Amino acid sequence: MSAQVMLEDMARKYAILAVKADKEGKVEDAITYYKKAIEVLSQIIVLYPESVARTAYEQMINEYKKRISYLEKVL
Repeated sequence: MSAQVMLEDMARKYAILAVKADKEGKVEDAITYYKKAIEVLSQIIVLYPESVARTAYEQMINEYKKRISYLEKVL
């Protein structure tokens, strides 16, 4: 209907929220929203492990994990 697109939309919304909170310096909100984005993107990989967009989701996760590592340092 499809489950993949709805989940992508969830992950995108959370990333948008994370980036916004990141810019505003609300470090705590950004961390939690980045983790939500990772959570959702990892669910898509679990459900669609051979999706053509699997390396895309994997790059987004890596990027947000990198972002989280930084934001821990400054809270």
